[PDB]
Amino acid sequence: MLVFIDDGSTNIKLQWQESDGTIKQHISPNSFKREWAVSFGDKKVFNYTLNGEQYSFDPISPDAVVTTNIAWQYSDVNVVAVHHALLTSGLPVSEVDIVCTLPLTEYYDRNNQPNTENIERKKANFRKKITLNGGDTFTIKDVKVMPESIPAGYEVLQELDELDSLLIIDLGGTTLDISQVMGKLSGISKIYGDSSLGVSLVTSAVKDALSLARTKGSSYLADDIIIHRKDNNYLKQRINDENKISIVTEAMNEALRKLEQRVLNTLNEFSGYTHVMVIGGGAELICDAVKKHTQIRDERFFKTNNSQYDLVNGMYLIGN
Amino acid sequence: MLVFIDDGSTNIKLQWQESDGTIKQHISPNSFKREWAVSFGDKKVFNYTLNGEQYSFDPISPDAVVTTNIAWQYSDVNVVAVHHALLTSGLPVSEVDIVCTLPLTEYYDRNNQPNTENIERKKANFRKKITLNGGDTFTIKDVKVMPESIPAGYEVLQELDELDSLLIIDLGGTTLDISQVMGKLSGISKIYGDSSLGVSLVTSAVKDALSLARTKGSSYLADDIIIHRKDNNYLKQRINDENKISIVTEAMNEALRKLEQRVLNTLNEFSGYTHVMVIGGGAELICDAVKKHTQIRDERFFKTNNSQYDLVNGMYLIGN
Amino acid sequence: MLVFIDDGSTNIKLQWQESDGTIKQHISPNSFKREWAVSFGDKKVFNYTLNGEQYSFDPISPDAVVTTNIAWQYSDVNVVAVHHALLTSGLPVSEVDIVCTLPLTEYYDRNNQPNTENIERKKANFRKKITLNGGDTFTIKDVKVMPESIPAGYEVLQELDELDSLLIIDLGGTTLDISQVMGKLSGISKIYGDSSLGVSLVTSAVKDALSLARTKGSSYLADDIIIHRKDNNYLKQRINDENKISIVTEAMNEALRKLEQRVLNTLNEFSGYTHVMVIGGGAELICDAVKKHTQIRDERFFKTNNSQYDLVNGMYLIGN
Ligand SMILES: Nc1ncnc2c1ncn2[C@@H]1O[C@H](COP(=O)(O)OP(=O)(O)NP(=O)(O)O)[C@@H](O)[C@H]1O
Ligand SMILES: Nc1ncnc2c1ncn2[C@@H]1O[C@H](COP(=O)(O)OP(=O)(O)NP(=O)(O)O)[C@@H](O)[C@H]1O
Ligand SMILES: Nc1ncnc2c1ncn2[C@@H]1O[C@H](COP(=O)(O)OP(=O)(O)NP(=O)(O)O)[C@@H](O)[C@H]1O
Ligand SMILES: [Mg+2]
Ligand SMILES: [Mg+2]
Ligand SMILES: [Mg+2]
Repeated sequence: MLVFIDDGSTNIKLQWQESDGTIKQHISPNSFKREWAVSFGDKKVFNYTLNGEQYSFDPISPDAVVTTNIAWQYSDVNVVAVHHALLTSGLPVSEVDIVCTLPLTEYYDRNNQPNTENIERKKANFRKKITLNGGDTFTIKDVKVMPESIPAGYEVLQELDELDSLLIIDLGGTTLDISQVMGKLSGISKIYGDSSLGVSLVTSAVKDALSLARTKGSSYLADDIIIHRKDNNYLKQRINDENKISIVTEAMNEALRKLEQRVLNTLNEFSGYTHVMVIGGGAELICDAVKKHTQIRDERFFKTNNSQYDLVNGMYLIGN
Repeated sequence: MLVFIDDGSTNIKLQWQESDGTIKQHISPNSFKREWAVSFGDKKVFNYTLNGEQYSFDPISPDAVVTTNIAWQYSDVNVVAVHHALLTSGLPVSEVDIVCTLPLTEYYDRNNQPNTENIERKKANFRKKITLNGGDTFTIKDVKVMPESIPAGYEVLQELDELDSLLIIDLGGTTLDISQVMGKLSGISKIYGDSSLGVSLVTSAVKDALSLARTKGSSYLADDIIIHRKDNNYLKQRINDENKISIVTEAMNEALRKLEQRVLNTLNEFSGYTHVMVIGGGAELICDAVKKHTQIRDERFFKTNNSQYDLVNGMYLIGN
Repeated sequence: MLVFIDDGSTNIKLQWQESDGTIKQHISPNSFKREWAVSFGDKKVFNYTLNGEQYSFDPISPDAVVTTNIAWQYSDVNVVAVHHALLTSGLPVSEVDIVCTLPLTEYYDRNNQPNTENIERKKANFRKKITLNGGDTFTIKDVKVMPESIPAGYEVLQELDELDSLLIIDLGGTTLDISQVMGKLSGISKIYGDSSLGVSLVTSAVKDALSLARTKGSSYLADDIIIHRKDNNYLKQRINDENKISIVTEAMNEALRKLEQRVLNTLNEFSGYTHVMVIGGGAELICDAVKKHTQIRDERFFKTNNSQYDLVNGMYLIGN
């Protein structure tokens, strides 16, 4: 079994092919607290131990570990998150080989050549031993690494002359990863990583607002509100203090404007790209402003209906 | 192995003969940035170090080194460019002897005798030591120099009486090299070099227009647009701002007219030539206006289908 | 009040005259993070808001905004930086008229005539409204623009015949600005701007080394190490990992050699200058190599003891 694991700070995305050749996808939010959870009734809890420390998957706790940083790539929580994603995917527990991911600036030196040091640090992290309480964990056999952003442009780069270049803008929870890549993947003009520019800018602001509105929860719940920002009834069902909905929506709106302006300023630093692609969960939030800011003709702008999965799908199309 | 290397500012042209006596040609655009490039996927990158400075072949970057000047003949970038051309030719890495080129006014004193000082400066440049990242470079053994322009007239000069004289007009990226040479190469009436009159006049203008049209790229991409100027669909695929194609084409057209007028005025300064030849990548742009301006009878006008290679082919026919 | 503001990417330099006619100078490093700072004890913090975004002056944070680019000339951060310089100058908050600066290639078209479009874009940037937290900002009334490099040669150009020409080499954090100007400022032979050739080449390399040496800081701290490169005790007090001082000094030394070679190659493109001047913070790093490379006689080489202020002083001597 070979499983493609785009292991992002916010969500693990999995893609893999079944025995009968059908392709499956699974997403798994990285919300874990440093304590075992308690099972009541029909609730199956996932309690893990790694290096003498206990964790549980907990989607609602305000004490869920905040994972919005570079260190997380090689962290213990990462290993828990990836095992948990495997254990909730529907695949039978087993040995597996995996292809995981690194941020551009971790995967590449300033010359756009692999940073074998960091690439190996990544592979070694998945050697850490982990226990699931009252159950068996998958065993992680062979580990290979790919860069983030770039693999998502695979299909599009195929029908692109080697003179054209595609700007792939990957906005995740922690990091803005930008790459400019020549047609047929014949070259890489430029990479760029900003690990202080993520949707967490918004997540963090929404989380604080929710707490003020007496809806104290995890980063995940805050993201859940960002995802449903356009649904006033959803907002009204989730947010406890009915009198403070505008505090959440406006806090969200201001951080979104900040997100936008910061992202657009970053684009000003690229030039000569003929095509523009926007991928990641953040794509939904910035795609209009990007298309507009780049004056790229409609046909040269690329945005899928499942932006969060663009990367892991590309990893699959390439490496499976 | 003896390789003929017309090492121009814009493109290295190579010609050499295989073991089984077949003649090969290779061209290699001189687009390099002072930074290593990043390999993603199946992209083989060429990262070099010369005198503690790093370079990569980069065809698209707007920061590619602009090489349109005389200094480049003896520069470090030249050495990188020549090694890169060798490494992309398909010849197995090795020792080689090479015959390279100098512009007329560098190769010759005012008396049309070799400028041994400059000729030696040229040979010594190729002694500079260079490293390819994760690979071996060719070793450059014996270096001999020839002048530009003149060698291209070799075949034609053969069937020409010693009384006739051939005007060889070499228009490159940086330099207009003109020579008037007597039949059987029995003499040189006159040389002329203008290093401020090149196709870069047009390249530069196209590059600026492309940037305004949000297609920020290298001089090479700009040349690529000049090469495909007659192909409206190519223009439409490459130029991002569909609303500003005329800005590129008109900027190109005006600089072309300037190129023409400047070249024609230069011709007025030669006299008594019985035959006219036009060589170089620039030949395509000026040949009609030349033929017309010189009132030379059709049979005495010389223009090949591969004008960019006329010189290196002549170097080969002469010295191989 | 009329204040001269050479607003560079790295440092704002201010010069202005007091009521009693005495001339004052102030420098202000452009180190700002996109977050308000926290005041503890006797620390006065400067927290600003511009267009719904928050900033603070922060000299040490590794997350200080990196401002080494052309866009910064018309950016929001620029406006914050200039207001902050005013607020730390010692001038009482007020209305002021200011004379600011543009890089040569922004201030001038290819013909060496004002680029009124860019010049107006510059003036309009300072119309952006900004708030200081718990305090009043200066109001910026009338704005006029001058080019960089040139104004610094004012005094020297005065005692220079109109036949002599002065090469003014302005090396800043982002840009190498070179101008060749005829005596009595009677003409401008040539301008040149390279916004990829700045001391940031070195700053960036020192910053990375400092991080490896567990002294993670801002670009400003890195510059602070470059300024004190000759002081081994300063280096030892600032750099935390005592075992890795050579990594910083050697990384600095290699980038300096790169800086030098790149600057010298640029000079090869000017000719006919009778006098050479070197200004800017970068002057300290390149002046020896310049003087040597240009073979200019000692008396015709110009270098002040306060190279960083040459330009703003010249703006003052001219326009006050
Ligand atoms: N449909 C949606 N609409 C709006 N926002 C969304 C949507 N789906 C996900 N997001 C946001 O996008 C973020 C997750 O993006 P994702 O691309 O999965 O990050 P990641 O890859 O896990 N993190 P990183 O390590 O930075 O790449 C969350 O913070 C969500 O708030
Ligand atoms: N088929 C073509 N049609 C029109 N222009 C062309 C064509 N091929 C090349 N060119 C132009 O010709 C230039 C390259 O000419 P080339 O003769 O290879 O220069 P070079 O020898 O490298 N430079 P120099 O050092 O001045 O001799 C480029 O700037 C192209 O824009
Ligand atoms: N005494 C010194 N010795 C060596 N380097 C210095 C010294 N003072 C300043 N510098 C360097 O010079 C740079 C600042 O130069 P400065 O001329 O103030 O740039 P700027 O005008 O703000 N930027 P630009 O927009 O490119 O003109 C810093 O990066 C410092 O590292
Ligand atoms: Mg991601
Ligand atoms: Mg040539
Ligand atoms: Mg400056």
